[PDB]
Amino acid sequence: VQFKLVLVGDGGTGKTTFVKRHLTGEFEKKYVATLGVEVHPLVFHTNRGPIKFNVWDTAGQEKFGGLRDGYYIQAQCAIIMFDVTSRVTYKNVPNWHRDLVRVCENIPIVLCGNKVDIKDRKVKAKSIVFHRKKNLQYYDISAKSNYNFEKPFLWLARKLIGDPNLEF
Amino acid sequence: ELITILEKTVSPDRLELEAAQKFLERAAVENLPTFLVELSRVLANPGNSQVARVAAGLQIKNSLTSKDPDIKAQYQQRWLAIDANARREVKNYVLQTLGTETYRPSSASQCVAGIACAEIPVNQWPELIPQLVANVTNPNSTEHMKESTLEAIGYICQDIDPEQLQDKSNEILTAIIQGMRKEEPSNNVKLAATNALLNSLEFTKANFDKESERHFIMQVVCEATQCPDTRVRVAALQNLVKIMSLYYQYMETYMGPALFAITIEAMKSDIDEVALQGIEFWSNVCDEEMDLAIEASEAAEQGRPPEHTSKFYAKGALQYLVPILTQTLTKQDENDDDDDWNPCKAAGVCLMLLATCCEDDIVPHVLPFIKEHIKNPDWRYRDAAVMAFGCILEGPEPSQLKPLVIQAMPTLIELMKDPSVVVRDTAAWTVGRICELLPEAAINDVYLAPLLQCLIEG
Ligand SMILES: Nc1nc2c(ncn2[C@@H]2O[C@H](COP(=O)(O)OP(=O)(O)NP(=O)(O)O)[C@@H](O)[C@H]2O)c(=O)[nH]1
Ligand SMILES: [Mg+2]
Repeated sequence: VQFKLVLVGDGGTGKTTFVKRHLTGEFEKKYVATLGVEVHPLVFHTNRGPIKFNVWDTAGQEKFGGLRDGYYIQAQCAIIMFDVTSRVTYKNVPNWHRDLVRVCENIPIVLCGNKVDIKDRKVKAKSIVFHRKKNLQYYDISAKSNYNFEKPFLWLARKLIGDPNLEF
Repeated sequence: ELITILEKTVSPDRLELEAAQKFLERAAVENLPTFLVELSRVLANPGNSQVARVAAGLQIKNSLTSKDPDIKAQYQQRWLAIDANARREVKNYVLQTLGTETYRPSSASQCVAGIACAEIPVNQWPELIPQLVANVTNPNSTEHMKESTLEAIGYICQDIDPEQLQDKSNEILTAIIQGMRKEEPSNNVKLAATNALLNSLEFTKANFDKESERHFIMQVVCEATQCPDTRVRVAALQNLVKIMSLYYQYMETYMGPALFAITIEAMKSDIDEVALQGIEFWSNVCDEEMDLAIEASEAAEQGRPPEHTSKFYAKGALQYLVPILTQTLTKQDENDDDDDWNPCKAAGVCLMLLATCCEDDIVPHVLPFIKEHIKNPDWRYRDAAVMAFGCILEGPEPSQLKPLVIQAMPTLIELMKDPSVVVRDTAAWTVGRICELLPEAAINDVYLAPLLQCLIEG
């Protein structure tokens, strides 16, 4: 049981770091922009057997987009990432969402606010309202502190499998 | 071998994707006209796999636009510089694919919009809008034909500078309503049309200024909120939310004789996605009215309030919203998680927005429910009681907010040892919020302090 998951969001929001953390458990301190896309399978053990997410970690930098949109073909779910320490990354969220729905019909999409470990958040909870507008699931997240780091995948898994009782 | 490389775009091997990407970029540089004509042919052939058709469509679309306004301007120029006959070829194949894709979001629609944004402002595809309008209204048009072009129409309106397409807004709006109207048999078509309207709301600003047309748009939207299909209802409710945000000042004539009952009904729906929007409608009204209040807060001055006319819809619906919201705080399953974004969670957020929006009138409306269920044997109601209490601690002046000390506190402390973990966590949440408000009601030196101290351990 596997699903194509496309990870999108502005450059530097921590998409790659987030994936590596789940992959190796290591925290990437450097910022090395992703070129086009990097595909990594993530396996989660659940009370209903292992579930595999083929994560298409896309580039947030306009110049390194590669196929960009083309990576969404046959995606079955997605995670939209923005940086809680950067207001502009939350502002671009609607654009990432639009790109996703113009290619993917009715896939489960989770919105993630990353870097909540950082002292002062530039994008505070009260300002985050896009999920209410489009009925999306939202999560404060931190690839560094692992705060809620499995939540996005748990919600998607429950959504794809059709079992609200699925546990990791 | 173009189809072969387009087929590789879905492969997980970076080596395959890079090879495909390098091949596509080169072909574009080598001979853009032939590349786009061939890509459009792959797109048009219903014999091609979905991967091949979508990939071809996105290649074409990404040659005509960019998130970068300068790159986009250059791409649009690059296209316009292409041999007009070749472009006619791409345009023909693209339009001809509308209605031939067996998958829902179609890729030809994006191409149509990409080319439209470049050619319309220079007036070069005069046959576009008329053809699309006819595709929607033709009685013999298939459902796929209708969906495809409605998507395209919406994308065009969402993407071109308004100014360049106003000369045909009325004709565009007419097609969109036709696709939205009750008599339309397909829910997929109604959905595509309702989505097209939503993507086109900002583009229809001019039309919203025409009373007659404004009435017709609200007409079809409200009706769509009554469509049996859940997806159409949700999309229609989303239109009302967006309309309230973009056209707040025209809502008087519709609020009361229509919007109120529709949104109230949606909030009570057992279909979660529907209740969510019914709730968002009012949470959104609070956000808009809170602005009209920060705007109006201009005893700094420069004339009268800009164009502010907060009609305080929230204040007026408060008596009806609360009992619905507090009841919604009761909808929690044994498998629901504290932070799932569901009606229960949305109601809490809406309550708090009403709390700061109508800083006082809430207390009187919420207290009854708190007192009736703060000890209810059912944890859902018990939890709802505690949560509601905490949703009114932000707004009401601490003076009135002292009904936490006397009665609340003792029980709020006990509830933290409740058999139910949900109840416990919410109790803690509420108690924590009380610590933030206490200093506001500083009343009692060396008593406000020790309390905070003891409380802190909890
Ligand atoms: N403090 C903090 N830093 C984080 C967190 N997650 C990511 N970072 C940092 O943010 C920077 C960028 O992360 P990266 O994974 O490269 O982001 P990206 O979203 O993949 N960028 P791109 O789209 O260009 O490929 C790195 O310095 C990384 O260590 C987090 O939760 N907290
Ligand atoms: Mg990176």
